Amino acid sequence: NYQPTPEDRFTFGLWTVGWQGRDPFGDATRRALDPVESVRRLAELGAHGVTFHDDDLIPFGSSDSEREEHVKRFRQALDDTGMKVPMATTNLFTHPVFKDGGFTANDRDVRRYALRKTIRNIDLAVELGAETYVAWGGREGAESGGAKDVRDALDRMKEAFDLLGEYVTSQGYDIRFAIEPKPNEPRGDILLPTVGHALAFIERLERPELYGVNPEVGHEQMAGLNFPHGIAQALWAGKLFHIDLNGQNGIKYDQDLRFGAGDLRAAFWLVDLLESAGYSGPRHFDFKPPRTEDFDGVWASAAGCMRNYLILKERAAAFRADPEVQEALRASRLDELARPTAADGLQALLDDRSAFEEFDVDAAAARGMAFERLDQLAMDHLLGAR
Amino acid sequence: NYQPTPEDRFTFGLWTVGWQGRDPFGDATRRALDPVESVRRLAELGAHGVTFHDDDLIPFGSSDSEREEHVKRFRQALDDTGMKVPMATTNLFTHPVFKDGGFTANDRDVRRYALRKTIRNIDLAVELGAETYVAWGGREGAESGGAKDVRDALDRMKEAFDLLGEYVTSQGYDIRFAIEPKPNEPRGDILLPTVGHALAFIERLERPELYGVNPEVGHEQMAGLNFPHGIAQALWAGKLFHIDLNGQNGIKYDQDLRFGAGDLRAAFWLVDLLESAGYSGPRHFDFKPPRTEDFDGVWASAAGCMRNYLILKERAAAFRADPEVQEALRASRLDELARPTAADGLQALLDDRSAFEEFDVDAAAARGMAFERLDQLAMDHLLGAR
Amino acid sequence: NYQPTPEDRFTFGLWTVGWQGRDPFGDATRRALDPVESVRRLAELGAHGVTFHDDDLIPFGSSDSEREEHVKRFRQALDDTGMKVPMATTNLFTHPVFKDGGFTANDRDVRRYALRKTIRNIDLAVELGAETYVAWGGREGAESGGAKDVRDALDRMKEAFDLLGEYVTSQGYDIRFAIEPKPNEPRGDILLPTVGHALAFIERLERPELYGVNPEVGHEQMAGLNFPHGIAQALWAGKLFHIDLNGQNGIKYDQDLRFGAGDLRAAFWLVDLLESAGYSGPRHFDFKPPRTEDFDGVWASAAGCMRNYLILKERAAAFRADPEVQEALRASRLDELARPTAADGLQALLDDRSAFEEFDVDAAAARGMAFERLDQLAMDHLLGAR
Amino acid sequence: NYQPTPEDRFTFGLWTVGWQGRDPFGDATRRALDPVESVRRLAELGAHGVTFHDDDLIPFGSSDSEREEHVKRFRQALDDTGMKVPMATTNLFTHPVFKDGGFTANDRDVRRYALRKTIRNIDLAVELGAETYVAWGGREGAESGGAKDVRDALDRMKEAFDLLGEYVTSQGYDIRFAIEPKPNEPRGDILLPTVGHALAFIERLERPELYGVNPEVGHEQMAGLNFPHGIAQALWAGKLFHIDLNGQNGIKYDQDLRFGAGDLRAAFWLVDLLESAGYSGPRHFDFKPPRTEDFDGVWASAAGCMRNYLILKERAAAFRADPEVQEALRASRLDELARPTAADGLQALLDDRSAFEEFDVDAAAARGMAFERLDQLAMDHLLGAR
Ligand SMILES: [Mg+2]
Ligand SMILES: [Mg+2]
Ligand SMILES: [Mg+2]
Ligand SMILES: [Mg+2]
Ligand SMILES: [Mg+2]
Ligand SMILES: [Mg+2]
Ligand SMILES: [Mg+2]
Ligand SMILES: [Mg+2]
Repeated sequence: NYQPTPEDRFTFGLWTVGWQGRDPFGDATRRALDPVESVRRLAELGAHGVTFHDDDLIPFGSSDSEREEHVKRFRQALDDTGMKVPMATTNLFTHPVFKDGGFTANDRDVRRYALRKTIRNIDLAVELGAETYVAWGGREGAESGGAKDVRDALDRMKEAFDLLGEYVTSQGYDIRFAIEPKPNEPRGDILLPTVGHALAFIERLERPELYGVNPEVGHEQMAGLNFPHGIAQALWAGKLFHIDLNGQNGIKYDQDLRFGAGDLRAAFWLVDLLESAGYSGPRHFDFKPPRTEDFDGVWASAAGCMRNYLILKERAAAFRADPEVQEALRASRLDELARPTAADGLQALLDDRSAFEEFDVDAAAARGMAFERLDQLAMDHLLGAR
Repeated sequence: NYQPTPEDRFTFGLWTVGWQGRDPFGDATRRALDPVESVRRLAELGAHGVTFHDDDLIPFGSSDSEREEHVKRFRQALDDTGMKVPMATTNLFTHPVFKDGGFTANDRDVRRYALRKTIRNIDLAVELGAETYVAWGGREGAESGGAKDVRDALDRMKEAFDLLGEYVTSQGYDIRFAIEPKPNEPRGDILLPTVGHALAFIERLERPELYGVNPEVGHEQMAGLNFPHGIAQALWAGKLFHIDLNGQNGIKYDQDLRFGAGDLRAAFWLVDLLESAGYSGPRHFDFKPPRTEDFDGVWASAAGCMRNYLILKERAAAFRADPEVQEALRASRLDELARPTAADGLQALLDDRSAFEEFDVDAAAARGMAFERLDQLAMDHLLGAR
Repeated sequence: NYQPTPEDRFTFGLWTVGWQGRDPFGDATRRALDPVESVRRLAELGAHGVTFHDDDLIPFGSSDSEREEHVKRFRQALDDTGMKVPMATTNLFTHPVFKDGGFTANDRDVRRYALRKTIRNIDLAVELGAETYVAWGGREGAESGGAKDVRDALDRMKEAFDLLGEYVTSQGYDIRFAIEPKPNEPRGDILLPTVGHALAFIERLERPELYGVNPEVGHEQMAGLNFPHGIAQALWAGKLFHIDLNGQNGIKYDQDLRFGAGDLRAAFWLVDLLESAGYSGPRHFDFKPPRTEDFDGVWASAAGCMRNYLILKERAAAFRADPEVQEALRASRLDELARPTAADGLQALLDDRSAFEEFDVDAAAARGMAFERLDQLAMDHLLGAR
Repeated sequence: NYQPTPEDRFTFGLWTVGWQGRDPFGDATRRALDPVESVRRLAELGAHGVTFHDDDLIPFGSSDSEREEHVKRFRQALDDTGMKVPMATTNLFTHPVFKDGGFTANDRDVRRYALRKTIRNIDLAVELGAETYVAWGGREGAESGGAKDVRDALDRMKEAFDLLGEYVTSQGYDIRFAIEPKPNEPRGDILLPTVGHALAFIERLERPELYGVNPEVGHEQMAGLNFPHGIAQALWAGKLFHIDLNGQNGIKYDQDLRFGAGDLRAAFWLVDLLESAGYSGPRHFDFKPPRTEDFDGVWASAAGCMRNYLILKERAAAFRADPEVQEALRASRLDELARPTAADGLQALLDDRSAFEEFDVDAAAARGMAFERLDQLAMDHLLGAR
C-alpha cells in the first residue's frame, strides 16, 4: 500500500528531519539529531539517500581531526544502510559573517572566504559520491534599494560560479551545479528570485553546460507562480538537474510543509509532468516537520512525503492511461499543439490564403476548447472517483 | 516646474488615454477617442510619441481601402505635431478567436492566422518608423493543468518568434523584438510570466540578438518581485529594449495606475537605475486613467505620469550627487562590491591563507553594513528633506 | 454516482452560467442566455434553484410593461420546473452612474438613486419567495487615498443598511440581508474587504439581527486568508446566512472557477465544516465557466460544481466516521479543546497551584501534538487511499 | 529639523531595538541589550516611553527575588530619564510549551498556565503605569485543517478574555485590552487574522467596552489590505486603543522595517488620518533594525522611525491646509460624502421622484470625479514639489 523502496529515489536533507523547530518567534522544541541516527531511520522508512550542508555534517569551527571523525562515522552509516549521497550544498547563510551574503557580500574578503568554504565542501561531496552540488543564495539580496547595486552583484555572482566551474574542470570532477531560487526570506528580496531568472543567468556563465536549476515547490509559489509550468520550462531548456519537493499555502513565509500538503492539485500536475517527461534524478524533500511534533511526528511527516508522491503517481498514471481521457485530450486539440505551426516554412505561410485572406475567424472562434470536461476528468482521477 | 519636452522621450499607447473604462464588472464611462485627437493632445502635453496595436489604429475587419485612409489620417497628425512612433505591437487577445492564445493556441490554424496578422503589422510599423516591436502574449497560458502541455507550447512559441526573425531579416528591416511578460490575467497563468522567464527563453531562439524584453512595473509587482532588481538583470544581459512605466498596489489585478502611484519608493529606485545606467530608449507609459475620470481627468493623469518621472529624476540625481551620500556608499562598501572577488585567479585564491585558514570571521561579522543610515539619506532626498 | 437532486439545495446565479465571457482584454465568446432556458437547463442537471440581480432578469431601462412580461415568463419557468429563488441581489456596479459606488458614492443624488433601485428589487425578491437579500458593494472603495474619507463612507453605508432594515420591517417582510465581502476588484480597495470587517460593521447597525454575511471562497483567498477559518467565525457569531462556492488559485484577479478547482484541500475542509455544523442554507455557486468553453462546456462546468461538493461530502463523512481518525483526534487533544479552560472560575484558577507555581512546563512542552499523523489520515481519506 | 520630543508620544518596545538578529536561517548578529541601556538611549533620541513583554524585562524562570531586582533597576532608569511605560504585553509564543498556542492550546493545562502568566504581568503593568495591555496571539492557529476546531477555539479565546476582564474589574484596575491581529507567521494561519476579525470578536465578549485593537502596519499588508482603511474602520467603531507603526514590502514574511519604509504612500495617508482624527494614544514602533546593522545602525534606524513620522505629519498638514486642495476636495464632492443620504427619512425618499422616476442617470454618470488631479496634488505635497 504505497510503500517506498530505494528504487523510487526518495532523498532527504539532514536539515529536514533534523530541524529543531526554532522559528523567528520561538525556541527549539526538539533535540538535535545525530546525522547517523537520521541515516538509519530514513533507510528504515524506504529512503534512497540523504543530502547535506557542510555545516550539518561537520560543526562549524571543527579541526581537521574532528572533521575526519565526523566523516568516518557518517560513511560507516551509509555503508551499513546502503544509503547514497546524491547531492550536497554549502551553508553560506547561518554564520553572522554572511549577513550581507556570501558570493555577493559587499565586503570583498567575505566573498573570498565564501568561495574557499564552498570549494572545501565540493571536494568532500565528490568523495561521498554526490553528482549534483546545489547553491542556495539565501543571503544574496537586500532590504533597501541603495545597499546593493544589482549589476555589480550579478558580476560578482557570475565571477563566483565561473571560478567554481574552473575548479571542478581543473580537478576532473564529474559533478554539476544547480542553483536553487527563492524570491525572498531571509533577505527582503533575493537575487535570482525565480526559476526563470536563474535559467537566464546560467546562459551568461563561461561554461553553461555545467549549471542547471534546483527549483523548490514552495519557493515559486511564494511568488504566486505555477510550479509545474516553471518545471516544464526548466525541462524544455534541459536544465532540471535536481528538484526540491514540499508544500506551501500561498504567498507567505516559506512553510516547507510535507509534500502533498499545500496546493494539492499543483502536486498532482507536477508528478504527472515529472513522470511523463522521464525525470530520473532524485525526488528530494526539502521540508520541515512542524514544530508542534515530537520525534514520532517527524518520521510520520517524512513517511507522508513519500506516500503522497506514490499516491499521486498512481492517479496521474491512471489519468493518462484512461481511454476517455485520451479522447478528451484530442477533443481539446492537445495533439494539434504538438504539431508544428509552419513546417512548410515562411514563404509557404505567406502564400497560404487559408491562413489569413480566406480564414474563417468566426467559425474558429465558435469552437469550444472542452477544457472543463477534461479538467473534471482529471479531478475525478485525483479523488479516486474513476 | 517639472515640464516635459519631447527630448525627455515620453511616449504613450493609443490604448492608454483611449481606454473607455470597460472593466469586468462595468460598462464604458468615456466615449472612444479618435487616434488623431489623442496624438494632438499628447503633443500639447509635451509627449515625444505614441505607440499602437494594429487594432487600435485600424478597426478589425477593415478593407484595404479603409486601412489606407486610417493610416493617412494618422500620418498627417504625426507630421502636424512632430510626434514619433517608436514602438508598435499586435492585438492577439481581444477577438474571440484568440481565446486560447495566438502563437500557442491549441488549434494550428489559429496559430498560423496569428503569425500572418503579426507580419502584416510589422510591415506597417516599419513604414511608420518604429524601432521596437513588442509582443505581449496575454492569452498564452491556461486555467487548468491538462489544457496546455507547456513544453509543446514553448516549442510553438519558439517556432513563432523564429519565423518572425526570419521574416525581418529576409526583408532587411531594422527592427527588434521585445517580449512583455505578465504572470497572470486574463489567463489563470500566462507563459513566460516574469522578466527572468522571458530572458531565459530568448537564449533558445535561433537569432537571440534580435530579441529583448519590455518589462512593465505593475506586472513584476503582480508576482511580488522587485522591479528595479529585474530591470538591473535585464540591463546586465543587454536586453532592455523598451520599458512600460506605471503603478500597481501589490499583488492583485493589473491596475495600470499612472506612474508614481503604487509603490513610490520602487519608482524612485527605478528612475535612479535607468538614469545611472544611461538607458536611452523611450519612457513609455502603459497606464489606464481610472474609469472615475472624465476627459479632463484623462489628460491630468497622463500629465502626472511625466511629472512624477521628472520629480523622481531630480531627487535621484540629488541623492547621487550629495557628498554625504557618496561617503555613506563607501561606508557601506558599495565600492568594494564593484571590485573583482579574485582577479588574482583561482590558484592564488586557493593559496591565499588570508581567505580561509587565517581569516578572522568574528571580526568581519562584527562590521555593521550601515545600510539604515544610507537608506534614511535616500528617504530624506526623496521627500525633499535634504 | 454523485448525482445531485434538488434536496441537496444547490443553486446558481443567472449571471454564472449566463456569463458571456467578456473580460478586461477580450470580447464575449458566447451568446447571451435567456433566463428561461437557464432555469430549464439547471433543473435538468439537478439544481434546486436560481438567484438573480435585478438587471439579470429585467434589462436596465425597461418600462413597467416590459418588466411585468419578463417576470411572468420567469415565473412560468419556475412553475414548470419546480425551481426556487432563495436569494436575490441588486446590480449597483455595471451602469456608469455607479462608477464611484452606490451606497457610498460621493454624489448624494447617486446614493439616493442606489437606495431606490435596491428597494424596488426587494419587493420583487419577496414576491418570488427569496429569503435572503445579498449586497455586494463592488464599487464602494477607492483607487487613491484622498478620494474617499472612509469614516464618512462607513456612516453612509450604515445609513443605507439602516434604511433598508426600516423598510423591510415596516412592510412586514420575512427577508434578511447578507453582505458579501471582497477585498479588491473592480476598485483598488473595497470597503468591508473581508468576512471579519463585515461582521464587525453589522454590530453597529440599528437592527443587527437582520444582517449576516455571504462569504465567497475566492474572495477571502484573494487576501490570502483561510476560508474555512473565516466561515467558522461566521458560524460562531450566528451570521452565516448564505454562502458563495467557487475556486480561486491564490492571490490574483477574481477567477470564479468552478467549485473544487483552485485550493482543493480548502474545499474539503469547508465541506467538512458546513456538514458538521449543520448549515442548512443554499449551496450557491458564484462561478464563471471559462471563456474558452462553448455551451456544452458551460453545463459541464456547472455539473462539476455539484459533483465536487458531493464527492468531498462523502470523503469528509468517511474521515469523521473512521474509528482510526476518532482515535487520532483524541491523540491530538481535540476533545480537550472543547472543554472549558476554567469552569471552576477566576478565584479557583488563581488559587490553583497546579496552574502555575507547580506546573511542569518542560513535561507539557515535550508532548507532541500528533498533528501530522492526523493530517495524513485526512489526506488519505480525501484521495480515497483509505 | 524634524527633531522629536517626548510630547510627540513616540514609544518603542524593548524587543525592537533589542532584537539580536536571529532569523529562521541565521544566528544573532548583535549582543543582547540591557533594558536599562535601551531606556537611556531611547530617551536621548527623544522617545516618550517604552513597552515590554514580561519575558523581555524578567528572564523566564526568575525567582521572585531576581524578579524584584530586575523591576527595581528598570524603575530607576525610568525615574532617571522621565520615560513612561504606556503599554505592556505577555510573551505567550517563545517557550516550547506554547507551541500550539496559549489561550487556545488544545491542552487544557497549558491554557490555564497561559492565563496565570498573563494575570501576573497585568499586575506589574498596572504598577508601572501602563494604560493598555496588548495581546498578540501569535501561536493561536494551525498548519493543518483537522488540528484546530475553530469554533471551539473561539470559545476558548472568548473564555480567556472574559476572565481577564473579570480580573481587572474585580481588582479595580484602570487598564484596557488591545488585540493585535496578524494573518500568519509563525502559525500557518493565525486566529483573528485582521483588524476586522478582531473587531467582530470583541463584540461577543461580556464587557466589550474593555477591549479594542492594536493594529500593525505590516500585518494588514501581509494580507494585501489597505492599512489606512482598516484604521478608519477601527476609529469609526471607537476601538483604536493603540497602534504599531512600521514598514512592510507587500505580501511576504513579517519584515518589521522602520516606519516610512515599505509602502511610503500608505504611511502618508495613515499619518494624515491619525492627525485629522485626533488620535492621542502612543505612536508605538514595533520594528526590527535589520540584522546587517551594528549598534550605531540600531539607533539610526530607531531615529528614522520618528523622523519619518514627523516629515509625513508636516506634508499631510500642508496638504490639508492648501486652499487648492480644499477646492479640489469640493470638486471631488468629499463635502457631499459627509452629508446624510436621506435625513428626510424613508417615506420622503420613497416619495421623492427626483431620486428615481425623474433622476437623470446619464447626466450623473457623465460627471468626472476629478480624483486624479486631487491625487497628484497629494503626490506633489508628499514630494515637496508644492
Ligand atoms: Mg523552502
Ligand atoms: Mg530547498
Ligand atoms: Mg499592466
Ligand atoms: Mg504593458
Ligand atoms: Mg468572485
Ligand atoms: Mg459572489
Ligand atoms: Mg510585525
Ligand atoms: Mg506588533
